[PDB]
Amino acid sequence: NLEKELLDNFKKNITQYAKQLEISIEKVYDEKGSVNAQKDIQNLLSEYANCQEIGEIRFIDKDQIIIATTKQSNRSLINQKANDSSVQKALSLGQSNDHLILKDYGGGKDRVWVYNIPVKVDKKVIGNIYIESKINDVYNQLNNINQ
Amino acid sequence: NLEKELLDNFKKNITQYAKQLEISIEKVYDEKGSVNAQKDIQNLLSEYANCQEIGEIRFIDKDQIIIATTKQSNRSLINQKANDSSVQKALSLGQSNDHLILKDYGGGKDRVWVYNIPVKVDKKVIGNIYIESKINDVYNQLNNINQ
Repeated sequence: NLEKELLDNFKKNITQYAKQLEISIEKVYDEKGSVNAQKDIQNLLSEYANCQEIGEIRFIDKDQIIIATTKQSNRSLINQKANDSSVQKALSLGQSNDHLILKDYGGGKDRVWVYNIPVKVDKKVIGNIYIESKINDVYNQLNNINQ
Repeated sequence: NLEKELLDNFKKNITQYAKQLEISIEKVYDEKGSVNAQKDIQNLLSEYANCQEIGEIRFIDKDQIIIATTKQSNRSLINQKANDSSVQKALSLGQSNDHLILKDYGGGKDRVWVYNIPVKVDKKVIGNIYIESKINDVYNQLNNINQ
Protein backbone atom coordinates (compact mmCIF):
# COMPACT_ATOMS: atom_id res chain seq x y z
CA ASN A 1 0.00 0.00 0.00
CA LEU A 2 3.05 2.29 0.20
CA GLU A 3 2.74 3.48 -3.42
CA LYS A 4 -0.91 4.49 -2.94
CA GLU A 5 -0.05 6.20 0.36
CA LEU A 6 2.87 8.27 -0.93
CA LEU A 7 0.97 9.28 -4.09
CA ASP A 8 -2.08 10.37 -2.05
CA ASN A 9 0.18 12.36 0.28
CA PHE A 10 1.86 14.11 -2.66
CA LYS A 11 -1.46 15.01 -4.24
CA LYS A 12 -2.85 16.24 -0.91
CA ASN A 13 0.21 18.48 -0.44
CA ILE A 14 -0.31 20.00 -3.89
CA THR A 15 -4.06 20.53 -3.53
CA GLN A 16 -3.96 22.16 -0.07
CA TYR A 17 -1.10 24.45 -1.18
CA ALA A 18 -3.07 25.26 -4.35
CA LYS A 19 -6.20 25.98 -2.34
CA GLN A 20 -4.24 28.59 -0.42
CA LEU A 21 -3.05 30.20 -3.67
CA GLU A 22 -6.68 30.28 -4.87
CA ILE A 23 -7.80 31.95 -1.63
CA SER A 24 -5.04 34.54 -2.04
CA ILE A 25 -6.05 35.42 -5.59
CA GLU A 26 -9.70 35.67 -4.67
CA LYS A 27 -8.82 38.06 -1.87
CA VAL A 28 -6.74 40.35 -4.09
CA TYR A 29 -9.72 40.51 -6.49
CA ASP A 30 -12.07 41.27 -3.58
CA GLU A 31 -9.82 44.06 -2.32
CA LYS A 32 -8.71 45.71 -5.55
CA GLY A 33 -11.07 44.84 -8.43
CA SER A 34 -10.11 42.88 -11.53
CA VAL A 35 -7.93 45.53 -13.22
CA ASN A 36 -5.58 46.28 -10.34
CA ALA A 37 -5.76 42.73 -8.96
CA GLN A 38 -4.64 41.00 -12.17
CA LYS A 39 -1.32 42.79 -11.58
CA ASP A 40 -0.65 40.97 -8.27
CA ILE A 41 -1.29 37.47 -9.61
CA GLN A 42 2.18 37.09 -11.10
CA ASN A 43 3.90 37.71 -7.76
CA LEU A 44 1.64 35.21 -6.00
CA LEU A 45 2.25 32.60 -8.68
CA SER A 46 6.01 33.19 -8.41
CA GLU A 47 5.93 32.83 -4.62
CA TYR A 48 4.00 29.57 -4.74
CA ALA A 49 6.08 28.11 -7.61
CA ASN A 50 9.09 28.19 -5.41
CA CYS A 51 7.84 24.91 -3.83
CA GLN A 52 10.14 22.09 -4.88
CA GLU A 53 7.52 19.72 -6.22
CA ILE A 54 5.94 22.17 -8.64
CA GLY A 55 7.20 22.23 -12.21
CA GLU A 56 4.97 25.10 -13.32
CA ILE A 57 1.97 27.23 -12.38
CA ARG A 58 -0.20 29.17 -14.82
CA PHE A 59 -3.16 31.45 -14.33
CA ILE A 60 -5.77 31.37 -17.13
CA ASP A 61 -8.82 33.72 -17.31
CA LYS A 62 -12.53 33.07 -18.22
CA ASP A 63 -11.68 33.34 -21.98
CA GLN A 64 -8.93 30.62 -21.67
CA ILE A 65 -6.11 33.18 -22.08
CA ILE A 66 -2.86 32.38 -20.26
CA ILE A 67 -2.42 35.47 -18.05
CA ALA A 68 0.64 34.40 -16.12
CA THR A 69 3.23 31.62 -15.94
CA THR A 70 6.03 30.96 -13.45
CA LYS A 71 8.43 29.27 -15.93
CA GLN A 72 10.34 32.05 -17.71
CA SER A 73 11.07 29.88 -20.75
CA ASN A 74 7.26 29.76 -21.30
CA ARG A 75 6.83 33.57 -21.45
CA SER A 76 5.76 33.32 -25.10
CA LEU A 77 2.63 31.55 -23.80
CA ILE A 78 1.27 34.71 -22.19
CA ASN A 79 -1.83 35.99 -24.07
CA GLN A 80 -2.21 32.73 -26.00
CA LYS A 81 -5.24 30.47 -25.71
CA ALA A 82 -4.56 27.60 -23.31
CA ASN A 83 -6.34 25.23 -25.70
CA ASP A 84 -6.60 22.71 -22.86
CA SER A 85 -9.64 20.48 -22.29
CA SER A 86 -9.00 20.00 -18.58
CA VAL A 87 -8.69 23.77 -18.06
CA GLN A 88 -11.92 24.23 -20.00
CA LYS A 89 -13.64 21.65 -17.86
CA ALA A 90 -12.48 23.51 -14.63
CA LEU A 91 -13.65 26.87 -15.97
CA SER A 92 -17.04 25.52 -17.11
CA LEU A 93 -18.01 23.39 -14.10
CA GLY A 94 -16.31 25.51 -11.42
CA GLN A 95 -14.68 22.40 -9.98
CA SER A 96 -11.14 21.15 -9.64
CA ASN A 97 -9.81 18.26 -11.70
CA ASP A 98 -6.60 16.30 -12.28
CA HIS A 99 -4.88 13.89 -14.64
CA LEU A 100 -1.50 12.28 -15.25
CA ILE A 101 0.60 13.29 -18.24
CA LEU A 102 4.00 12.24 -19.64
CA LYS A 103 6.18 15.27 -20.35
CA ASP A 104 9.80 15.65 -21.49
CA TYR A 105 11.43 18.69 -19.87
CA GLY A 106 14.86 17.74 -21.24
CA GLY A 107 15.47 14.67 -19.18
CA GLY A 108 13.20 12.18 -20.86
CA LYS A 109 9.47 11.66 -20.55
CA ASP A 110 8.49 12.10 -16.86
CA ARG A 111 5.18 11.38 -15.17
CA VAL A 112 3.64 14.75 -14.20
CA TRP A 113 0.46 15.35 -12.24
CA VAL A 114 -1.74 18.09 -13.66
CA TYR A 115 -4.05 19.84 -11.17
CA ASN A 116 -6.60 22.50 -12.03
CA ILE A 117 -8.43 24.57 -9.43
CA PRO A 118 -10.77 27.35 -10.62
CA VAL A 119 -10.69 30.73 -8.92
CA LYS A 120 -14.10 31.99 -7.79
CA VAL A 121 -14.86 35.55 -6.73
CA ASP A 122 -18.33 36.14 -5.33
CA LYS A 123 -19.16 32.52 -6.47
CA LYS A 124 -18.39 33.07 -10.21
CA VAL A 125 -15.34 31.63 -12.01
CA ILE A 126 -12.81 34.38 -12.90
CA GLY A 127 -10.02 32.03 -13.97
CA ASN A 128 -8.17 28.78 -13.32
CA ILE A 129 -4.90 27.79 -11.65
CA TYR A 130 -3.14 25.12 -13.71
CA ILE A 131 -0.31 23.25 -11.94
CA GLU A 132 2.24 20.77 -13.29
CA SER A 133 3.62 18.91 -10.27
CA LYS A 134 6.63 16.59 -10.19
CA ILE A 135 4.85 13.44 -9.10
CA ASN A 136 7.60 11.39 -10.79
CA ASP A 137 9.64 12.12 -7.66
CA VAL A 138 7.38 9.76 -5.72
CA TYR A 139 7.63 7.12 -8.43
CA ASN A 140 11.40 7.41 -8.32
CA GLN A 141 11.61 7.18 -4.62
CA LEU A 142 9.40 4.07 -4.60
CA ASN A 143 11.63 2.53 -7.24
CA ASN A 144 14.65 3.29 -5.09
CA ILE A 145 13.33 1.12 -2.23
CA ASN A 146 11.90 -1.59 -4.54
CA GLN A 147 8.29 -0.75 -3.80
CA ASN B 1 -5.02 25.62 8.59
CA LEU B 2 -2.31 25.13 5.98
CA GLU B 3 0.68 24.94 8.33
CA LYS B 4 -0.95 22.07 10.24
CA GLU B 5 -1.87 20.30 7.00
CA LEU B 6 1.60 20.45 5.43
CA LEU B 7 3.32 19.45 8.67
CA ASP B 8 0.90 16.53 9.03
CA ASN B 9 1.45 15.40 5.44
CA PHE B 10 5.21 15.54 5.92
CA LYS B 11 5.08 13.45 9.06
CA LYS B 12 2.73 10.96 7.35
CA ASN B 13 5.23 10.54 4.46
CA ILE B 14 8.08 9.87 6.91
CA THR B 15 6.11 7.47 9.11
CA GLN B 16 4.61 5.38 6.27
CA TYR B 17 8.03 5.17 4.61
CA ALA B 18 9.62 4.17 7.94
CA LYS B 19 6.95 1.48 8.43
CA GLN B 20 8.04 -0.11 5.13
CA LEU B 21 11.66 0.03 6.33
CA GLU B 22 10.56 -1.59 9.60
CA ILE B 23 8.80 -4.37 7.67
CA SER B 24 11.89 -4.89 5.50
CA ILE B 25 14.26 -5.27 8.44
CA GLU B 26 11.85 -7.60 10.24
CA LYS B 27 11.57 -9.86 7.20
CA VAL B 28 15.34 -10.13 6.80
CA TYR B 29 15.51 -11.14 10.48
CA ASP B 30 12.67 -13.65 9.97
CA GLU B 31 14.25 -15.40 7.02
CA LYS B 32 17.98 -15.22 7.75
CA GLY B 33 18.03 -15.35 11.50
CA SER B 34 19.78 -12.50 13.35
CA VAL B 35 23.38 -13.74 12.71
CA ASN B 36 22.86 -13.53 8.90
CA ALA B 37 20.48 -10.51 8.60
CA GLN B 38 22.62 -8.08 10.70
CA LYS B 39 24.85 -7.25 7.67
CA ASP B 40 22.14 -6.44 5.05
CA ILE B 41 20.43 -3.85 7.28
CA GLN B 42 23.00 -1.25 6.22
CA ASN B 43 21.96 -1.65 2.59
CA LEU B 44 18.29 -1.20 3.43
CA LEU B 45 19.05 2.00 5.40
CA SER B 46 21.23 3.26 2.57
CA GLU B 47 18.41 2.76 0.05
CA TYR B 48 15.84 4.42 2.29
CA ALA B 49 18.16 7.39 2.97
CA ASN B 50 17.94 8.44 -0.68
CA CYS B 51 14.64 10.01 0.40
CA GLN B 52 15.57 13.68 -0.06
CA GLU B 53 13.74 14.67 3.13
CA ILE B 54 15.63 12.32 5.46
CA GLY B 55 18.77 13.69 7.09
CA GLU B 56 19.82 10.44 8.71
CA ILE B 57 18.63 6.95 9.59
CA ARG B 58 20.19 4.86 12.33
CA PHE B 59 19.40 1.29 13.33
CA ILE B 60 19.92 0.60 17.03
CA ASP B 61 19.72 -2.84 18.65
CA LYS B 62 18.10 -4.06 21.89
CA ASP B 63 21.16 -3.12 23.91
CA GLN B 64 21.11 0.41 22.45
CA ILE B 65 24.17 -0.25 20.31
CA ILE B 66 24.13 1.84 17.14
CA ILE B 67 24.40 -0.90 14.50
CA ALA B 68 24.12 1.21 11.39
CA THR B 69 24.03 4.79 10.11
CA THR B 70 23.37 6.29 6.68
CA LYS B 71 25.54 9.29 7.35
CA GLN B 72 29.15 8.87 6.22
CA SER B 73 30.20 11.73 8.56
CA ASN B 74 28.91 9.56 11.51
CA ARG B 75 30.58 6.16 10.92
CA SER B 76 32.37 6.39 14.31
CA LEU B 77 28.95 6.34 15.91
CA ILE B 78 28.81 2.64 15.05
CA ASN B 79 29.17 0.22 18.00
CA GLN B 80 28.71 3.04 20.52
CA LYS B 81 25.80 3.38 22.90
CA ALA B 82 23.09 5.66 21.51
CA ASN B 83 22.62 7.45 24.87
CA ASP B 84 19.21 8.63 23.67
CA SER B 85 16.07 8.89 25.85
CA SER B 86 13.61 8.65 22.94
CA VAL B 87 15.32 5.50 21.65
CA GLN B 88 15.15 4.06 25.19
CA LYS B 89 11.41 4.93 25.27
CA ALA B 90 10.74 3.19 21.95
CA LEU B 91 12.63 0.08 23.06
CA SER B 92 10.83 -0.08 26.40
CA LEU B 93 7.29 0.83 25.30
CA GLY B 94 7.39 -1.04 22.00
CA GLN B 95 5.70 1.87 20.28
CA SER B 96 6.85 4.70 18.04
CA ASN B 97 7.57 8.23 19.26
CA ASP B 98 8.61 11.62 17.89
CA HIS B 99 9.90 15.03 18.94
CA LEU B 100 11.26 18.23 17.38
CA ILE B 101 14.90 19.27 17.80
CA LEU B 102 17.12 22.11 16.64
CA LYS B 103 20.24 20.83 14.92
CA ASP B 104 22.96 22.78 13.07
CA TYR B 105 24.33 20.70 10.20
CA GLY B 106 26.52 23.56 8.92
CA GLY B 107 23.92 26.14 8.00
CA GLY B 108 22.57 27.25 11.36
CA LYS B 109 20.10 25.62 13.71
CA ASP B 110 17.31 23.93 11.67
CA ARG B 111 14.04 22.43 12.92
CA VAL B 112 14.37 18.65 12.58
CA TRP B 113 11.67 16.02 13.23
CA VAL B 114 12.96 12.94 15.04
CA TYR B 115 10.91 9.76 14.57
CA ASN B 116 11.58 6.44 16.33
CA ILE B 117 9.90 3.17 15.37
CA PRO B 118 10.86 -0.09 17.11
CA VAL B 119 11.57 -3.25 15.15
CA LYS B 120 9.67 -6.28 16.47
CA VAL B 121 10.29 -9.92 15.55
CA ASP B 122 8.32 -12.74 17.17
CA LYS B 123 6.43 -9.81 18.83
CA LYS B 124 9.57 -8.79 20.77
CA VAL B 125 11.55 -5.60 20.26
CA ILE B 126 14.88 -6.46 18.62
CA GLY B 127 15.80 -2.88 17.89
CA ASN B 128 14.74 0.59 16.81
CA ILE B 129 14.87 2.80 13.69
CA TYR B 130 15.91 6.38 14.50
CA ILE B 131 15.14 8.95 11.75
CA GLU B 132 16.11 12.60 11.51
CA SER B 133 13.87 14.26 8.93
CA LYS B 134 14.08 17.68 7.29
CA ILE B 135 10.79 19.18 8.49
CA ASN B 136 12.52 22.61 8.27
CA ASP B 137 11.73 22.43 4.55
CA VAL B 138 8.01 22.70 5.36
CA TYR B 139 8.48 25.70 7.62
CA ASN B 140 10.54 27.35 4.87
CA GLN B 141 7.90 26.61 2.27
CA LEU B 142 5.28 28.16 4.54
CA ASN B 143 7.40 31.21 5.17
CA ASN B 144 7.87 31.65 1.45
CA ILE B 145 4.11 32.02 0.88
CA ASN B 146 3.68 34.11 4.06
CA GLN B 147 1.74 31.39 5.83
